[PDB]
Amino acid sequence: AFRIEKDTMGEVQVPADKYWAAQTERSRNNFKIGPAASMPHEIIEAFGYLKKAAAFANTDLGVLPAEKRDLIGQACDEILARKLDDQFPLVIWQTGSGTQSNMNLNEVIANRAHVINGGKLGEKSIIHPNDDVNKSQSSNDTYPTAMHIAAYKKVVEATIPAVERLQKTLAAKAAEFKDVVKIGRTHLMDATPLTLGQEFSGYAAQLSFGLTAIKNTLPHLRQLALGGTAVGTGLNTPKGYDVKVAEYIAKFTGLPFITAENKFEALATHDAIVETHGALKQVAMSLFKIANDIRLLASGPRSGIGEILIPENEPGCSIMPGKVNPTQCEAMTMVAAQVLGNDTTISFAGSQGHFELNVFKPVMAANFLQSAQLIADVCISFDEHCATGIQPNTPRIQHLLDSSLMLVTALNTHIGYENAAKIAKTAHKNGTTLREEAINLGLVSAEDFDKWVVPADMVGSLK
Amino acid sequence: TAFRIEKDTMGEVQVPADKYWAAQTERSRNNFKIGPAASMPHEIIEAFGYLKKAAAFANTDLGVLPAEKRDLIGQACDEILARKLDDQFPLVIWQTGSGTQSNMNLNEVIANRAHVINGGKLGEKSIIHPNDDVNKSQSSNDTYPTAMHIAAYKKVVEATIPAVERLQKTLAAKAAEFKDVVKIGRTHLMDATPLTLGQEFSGYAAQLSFGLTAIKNTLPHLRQLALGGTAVGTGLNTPKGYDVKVAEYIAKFTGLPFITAENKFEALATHDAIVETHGALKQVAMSLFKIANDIRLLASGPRSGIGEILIPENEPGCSIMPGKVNPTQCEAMTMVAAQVLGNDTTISFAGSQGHFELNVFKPVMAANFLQSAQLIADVCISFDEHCATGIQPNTPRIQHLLDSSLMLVTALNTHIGYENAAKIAKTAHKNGTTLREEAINLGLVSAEDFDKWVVPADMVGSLK
Amino acid sequence: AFRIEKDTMGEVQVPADKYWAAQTERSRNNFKIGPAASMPHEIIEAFGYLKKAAAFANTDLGVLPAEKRDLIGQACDEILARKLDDQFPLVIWQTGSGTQSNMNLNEVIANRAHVINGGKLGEKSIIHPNDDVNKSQSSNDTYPTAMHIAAYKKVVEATIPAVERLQKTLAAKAAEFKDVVKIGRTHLMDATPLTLGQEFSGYAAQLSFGLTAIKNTLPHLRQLALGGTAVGTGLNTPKGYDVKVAEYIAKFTGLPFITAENKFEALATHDAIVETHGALKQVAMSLFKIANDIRLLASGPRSGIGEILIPENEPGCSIMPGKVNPTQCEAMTMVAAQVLGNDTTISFAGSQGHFELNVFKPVMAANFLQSAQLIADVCISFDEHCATGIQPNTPRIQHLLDSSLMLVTALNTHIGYENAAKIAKTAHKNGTTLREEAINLGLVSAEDFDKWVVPADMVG
Amino acid sequence: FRIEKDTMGEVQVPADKYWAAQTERSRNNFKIGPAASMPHEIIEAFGYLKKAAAFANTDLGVLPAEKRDLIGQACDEILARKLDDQFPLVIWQTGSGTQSNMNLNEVIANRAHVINGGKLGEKSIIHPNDDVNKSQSSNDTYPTAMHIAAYKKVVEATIPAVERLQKTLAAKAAEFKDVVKIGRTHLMDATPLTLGQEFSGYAAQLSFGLTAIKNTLPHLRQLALGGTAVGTGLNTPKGYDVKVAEYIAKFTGLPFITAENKFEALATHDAIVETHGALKQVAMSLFKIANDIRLLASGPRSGIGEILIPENEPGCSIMPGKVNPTQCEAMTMVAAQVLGNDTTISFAGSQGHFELNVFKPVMAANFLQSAQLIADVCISFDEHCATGIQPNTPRIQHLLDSSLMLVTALNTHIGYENAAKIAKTAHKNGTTLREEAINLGLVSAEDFDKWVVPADMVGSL
Ligand SMILES: O=C(O)/C=C/C(=O)O
Ligand SMILES: O=C(O)/C=C/C(=O)O
Ligand SMILES: O=C(O)/C=C/C(=O)O
Ligand SMILES: O=C(O)/C=C/C(=O)O
Repeated sequence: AFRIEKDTMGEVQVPADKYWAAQTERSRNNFKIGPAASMPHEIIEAFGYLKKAAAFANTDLGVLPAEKRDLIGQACDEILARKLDDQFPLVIWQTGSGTQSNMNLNEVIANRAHVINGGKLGEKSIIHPNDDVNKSQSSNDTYPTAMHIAAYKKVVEATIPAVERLQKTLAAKAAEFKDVVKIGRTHLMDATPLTLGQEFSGYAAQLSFGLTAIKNTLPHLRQLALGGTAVGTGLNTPKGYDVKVAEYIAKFTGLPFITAENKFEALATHDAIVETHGALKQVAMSLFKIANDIRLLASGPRSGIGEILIPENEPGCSIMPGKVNPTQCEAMTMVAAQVLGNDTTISFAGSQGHFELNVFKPVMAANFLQSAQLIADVCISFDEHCATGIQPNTPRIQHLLDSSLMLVTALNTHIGYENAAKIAKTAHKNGTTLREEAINLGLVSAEDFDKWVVPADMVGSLK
Repeated sequence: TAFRIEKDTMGEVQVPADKYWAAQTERSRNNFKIGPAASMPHEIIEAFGYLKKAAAFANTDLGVLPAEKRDLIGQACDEILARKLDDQFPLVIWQTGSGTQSNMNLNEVIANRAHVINGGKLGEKSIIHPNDDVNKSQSSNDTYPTAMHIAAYKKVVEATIPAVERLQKTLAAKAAEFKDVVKIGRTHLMDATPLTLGQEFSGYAAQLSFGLTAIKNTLPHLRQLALGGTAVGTGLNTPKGYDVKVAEYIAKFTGLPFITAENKFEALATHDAIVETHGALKQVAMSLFKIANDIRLLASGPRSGIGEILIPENEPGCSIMPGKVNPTQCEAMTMVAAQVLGNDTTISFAGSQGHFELNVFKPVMAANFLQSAQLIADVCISFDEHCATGIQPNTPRIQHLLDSSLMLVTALNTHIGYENAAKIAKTAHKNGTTLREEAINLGLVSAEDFDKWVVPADMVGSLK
Repeated sequence: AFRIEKDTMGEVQVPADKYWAAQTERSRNNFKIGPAASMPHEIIEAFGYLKKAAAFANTDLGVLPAEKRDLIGQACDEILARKLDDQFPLVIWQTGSGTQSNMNLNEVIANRAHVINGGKLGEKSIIHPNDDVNKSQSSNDTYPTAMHIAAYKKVVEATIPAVERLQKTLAAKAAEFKDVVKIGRTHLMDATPLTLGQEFSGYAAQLSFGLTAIKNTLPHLRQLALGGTAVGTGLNTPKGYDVKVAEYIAKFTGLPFITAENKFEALATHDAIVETHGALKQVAMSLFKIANDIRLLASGPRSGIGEILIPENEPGCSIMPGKVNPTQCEAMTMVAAQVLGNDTTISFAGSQGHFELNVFKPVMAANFLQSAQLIADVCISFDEHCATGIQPNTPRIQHLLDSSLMLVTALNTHIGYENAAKIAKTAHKNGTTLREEAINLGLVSAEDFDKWVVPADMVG
Repeated sequence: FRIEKDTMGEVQVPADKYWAAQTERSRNNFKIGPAASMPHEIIEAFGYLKKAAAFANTDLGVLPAEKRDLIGQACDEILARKLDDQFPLVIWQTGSGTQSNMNLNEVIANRAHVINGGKLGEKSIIHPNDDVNKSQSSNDTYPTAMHIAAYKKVVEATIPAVERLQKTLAAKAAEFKDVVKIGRTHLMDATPLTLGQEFSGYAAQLSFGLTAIKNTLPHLRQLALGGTAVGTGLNTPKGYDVKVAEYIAKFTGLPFITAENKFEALATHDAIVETHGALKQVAMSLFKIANDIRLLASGPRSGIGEILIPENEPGCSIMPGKVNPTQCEAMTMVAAQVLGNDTTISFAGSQGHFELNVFKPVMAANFLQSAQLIADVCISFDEHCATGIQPNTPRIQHLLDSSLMLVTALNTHIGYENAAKIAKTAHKNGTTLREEAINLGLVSAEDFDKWVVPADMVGSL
């Protein structure tokens, strides 16, 4: 069942029930690319905030009647309350400006305003999509505004807290394991001792510098395009609109948005998405390493390293009965893989602006949100279902520590490099302990080796 | 909201009473809340349906599974292939790197659904055991990569290759249709020498021809199925010849020419075949990005750009600039190509990351591969129907830009030398005059020789 | 032609005239990968700084005799003054830790120290390559200290000043072209007016945001691993070594280096290299865009955009006589493409640390240093040879501005979107003017059109 | 300095150099990266194609035999490396590589003049544009240099280096076919396979990667030469395109042909994207294999240590006597480079405009570096690690008998849930599989000893 709606290109059959109009319907038919309604919901939600702020600012500045403001603001409250999700059917792989998603907000708000006000769907709306819902605005400033609201909100409300959660667990464990002495590995080969705390303190540190990197990118992402309209000059905006509309969005979201300092930079680039995604990708590579270590540390339990015990959450294996796997770690390394390709896509798209407009906005949008959501979700899962339950395998730690021929490094400042090297290669060649060959080569007394080669004394400076 | 108690080897689990999945699926659903729910691509669940039926038929032919049990497994698999059990697969991509949780989802749903088919009550342990019967002779470690290769191969020969062929042939037809339209070439974006619009479009059609061969070259590796490798590649716990027998049944049920992998260790420890065929997809993506980007430069304007071609005007371009029309079909294609490039970074990185007997990045690789295959398919169809089939020359515009170009003076090279031909062009440039005036004014060429040697239509081929 | 040197593995035939020893020679023969001596000179230089620092630190802490500090320092002063460049033949593609280059420094300092003291090359050195030159150090903490010193020095002495010089030319051009009204383009299609000034003001702002993104990463990049030794613990360092040695690096380099907060993160990762390189790659994607716009605006001169004129530095074409190309633009887009792939390499390698050490140190070092370098060089080349010489093509600009149908956008707040659309659509189909069709459709008086459709008035 | 002149005016050129005005402008105007970074491999390919051009130009009646011989001699001098200091131009030049095309054109013509008994500082008897560049553009020559140089390096260095490693890994799959070890999945103890079988996997990887590379050669052997300015072959004699490709096959000993479509051949580097894709597939495979061999080799006493590898140098300046899998690191580092090289190449591949892709030098440099590094580290790794790999036999047997997942052998006897009871109880009690199978009475001692045999677990029932 259809009704005819009209745009400046003529007549379009629109599903009779649906609040969208001609432009939303053409796009839904002209971009049959991947799954329906793939435009992020976070982008639509952002549009809810800024269309409502546009309306509010336009009335304060004398270009929209209060009557129309309130109908727009109520239809935006419905979008925000998730009452109209079945009214946003457009894909990511549309016009690169996101014009069709902007007109989807505009047509849905106008037709929904009309029915709120007592009219029939398919009657000329009391609210015009272009002249009223879109007054003072372009797809070219509204879509980048939706991008930064969705991006800033997800990064500060989901991603930073989730990464902070895992950072504090990792720092907690580092503290909890400060007196567990273990064997280091460089190049995967037996090395000198460090505490399990020291190992985890490295991991805690990785996310601390990553959190700082992400925070450093927020001043740029807080800047909103809204007011630059078609090309950044703010043609067709009342004076004060850029500052005023950013105060509404700031009031409505609770987040410290400001108007962009250079609206030509804010339309022709998404350098801010590149900037913040770069830092997300810094954290994804640190996360990869941490997850990879932890499965290596848990490997076995009998014929691997097996120096830690991780929580056992599920049957690991359909054929190998009673096998248990570090499945939280695999989740986290696969998210990290995804984030790095997301960064290729964003970097590539960011370089591809032409003149006044970057037209890679949706794909930049979709990839940034997916990275920020997946980092958030996997740090919560990995913290809950792995990191918090990590315990030492004490006897395994103690065996692999004691077997290291490279405890011989404690001897370096006492007998010199070459004499230390003779002891280790003699023990290796002969199949004996350091302590035997140190004594039998006449290079160290039994009491000096017992005093010097003490792993608990090899996890700090001399004294 | 109602519950029953299922058990696995780790303990009891509350499972939604109405659902056909069991304890392990319910564990995964609650333990891997990462991204949207049910993100594991339907093409993989579709592929598992094919391979699980084949497994049961193979196991029955080699006398290790009773026929009655093969029948019940086949009917539940058939209901998965007919899309009647889509609500019974809620597990995400970002699960165990092996896909063990999705393999158990299939096993559990086939077991319980089979139980109910036969007259049993959901909640009861099934006449068909999830591990000992549905999973007989199999591992997550050979089934998941078998599902990846079935889904990958099917999507490439049924969607992707057909779509790219469709667009290639349109660009070939437009090459033939525009063979006599002479236009100006551009190199480094500056005015150059003549070629036909048809020659320009022949570039585009040839790029997709070399694309189609590059992808087809990758199918030999992709048709190969890990099924029978089991846990580590050795085929532990398989009947003699199960590996070949199950590949025959997967080939028989899909209609596609699948074969058992030459080396099950390569088939479990790597997804080199997925890296291989994605690489070809990314080559096609890079070509398509270029063709699309050419078409928007060629149509740009309509007045203050190049504007040498007219494209179909599909929709209002702009909410604030009234009557603007944009190259939206070109923008969708360039945006997909950018996606396919990240996909390739992701797949190549995961592909390097296998350990000993198993690569545990299988879902991320599968998910990225299928998105690439599917988007390339859809955007090529969208672009063929809504842009390429409708492209026509702006003939007045083309002639103006062709007749303007100072580098028609290149045609003088063989007659008067580079150095004299350059004087003509620097003079005609300084003076705002034509090449012919300054070639005659400077006395470097007669009227008769200029007219003889400087024919745009002759400059589209070898010396005549 | 060869003399005998030994390591803990046995005897090696070393070229008799060279200052290196058994380990360098082994490395030279066993890693025949890429062009000879690929380890970047900046890593060697950084090493020159930190080996001197270590020696000076070791003496103030009473574990190295002053006579041996003096010898080691003189050898290091010779490295720093590029006297010893033919004593370093090892490749990037060696051990993942850079152990072999560490020992290259150790052996050449030790041997050079011997000869400075009055001995002869081939005699046992008065200075030990492990016990003295490498006292209190690992390859594990030295080679990251080398990377950070080289990477910091390059970014603050080369990359940032190059990028700052281009930013300022771009900003001068924004003020220079402040009243030059041109047509906007969105989707490559004719749009509404902005000044050439404003357009360049977007460029200047891009590089202002990039400079901020790079500097934000400098606090992490100035942290030095030196003192972590083998695994991060500072095994076999005197107390306060980590902090005394960073101060000497800082004093000798004149750069704000500090001992790392966490030595296990300093050894097990190169997250500082990933952070900073991410910022270099942001700037790189900004420069691509800017360079691609300038070529698009200069395109033609008769069959393109033609809105700017760029310096003409050279014949552009061996067959098309008199043709001239925007060749600086091309160099800058090619660098940008390099830096994106350098970023894939650094990110990927950055993820592949095991336990207490990332053993990708040189591949991360060489990609990093190339990006900092190529971005500094191309920013200087593009500034000198293109950006400072850009001029408007004013006749062409004006032609292209007054042709634009989307000047009609100016009618929106007066006659609405649908009426403005009917004027632009009608003008486009009939090949007539906006003004003509405004009047033919009865929608705007000729007076109102000429008051309302003013390009100079559409620019904010 | 001497004065040389181009169509733009006078240039002071180093008085002794065979290069001229345009080479000298490039040298001064693109001070980007280290000096003379244009790969020598491109210069060599230029020497082959400039000579083949002269040769074809003479047969087709449009260049005098005298001028052919002077260009051929200069070209043979470039080919044999007598003129490497006559090529001072960087990668980071004009994206067409015109300036390097004009470097070849200026050096051939000045060097031809001195052979013919002229002096540097006279116009050459041989015009760099009209004679050495006759029937040519940078637009077709540079992509011809690229393909010749790419194809040559791949078939003469990369493929043989990869096939040599492939051969060793195959020979090790035989050497070790009867050495039973424990497999790991998820880094966790699994079921047996032979160390032969595991190396069979590594051999299979490089076979597939080499096939993938060889599949891309039919594209890469196609030469742009004859397209000239925009792909039309403006100013080429009829047949020039086929005849010059014949001359190039003959000089090189490789089967080059003229490209089927000169527009594809100028406006794209799709053949580089194609072939480098397959280099990249091989590098990710090599990454996995190098990574496996350091994990298997790890220890000696506190890691896996299931293989011994050749000990080629002291591992560590502070950890005395330590020995590292240094060959594995070089290979994994090379692999990291090839991945990022593939990003650069793919980016540049997308960025052609109208009739010409002007990303040519950066595509070329990145391709040739991947092909050279894959070749160098594959020979180094085969010679200094792969050939000398041996099983650590006592260690293999300890780690094999330790795995609780030998219990898998009991699936088809007692079924999934009973097998898991034994492994879980064993894991819980810190006891042995045998102990607990027997202890719970799910298997007799006699049946267990017959049923749980690692050597019987590396094949089908
Ligand atoms: O939709 C807009 O507001 C703008 C579109 C464009 O610049 O084409
Ligand atoms: O689910 C499986 O069959 C295998 C899992 C594993 O190797 O751990
Ligand atoms: O060269 C070093 O000091 C350390 C090397 C290693 O960990 O093996
Ligand atoms: O150098 C050439 O032959 C071509 C250059 C160009 O097309 O501009």
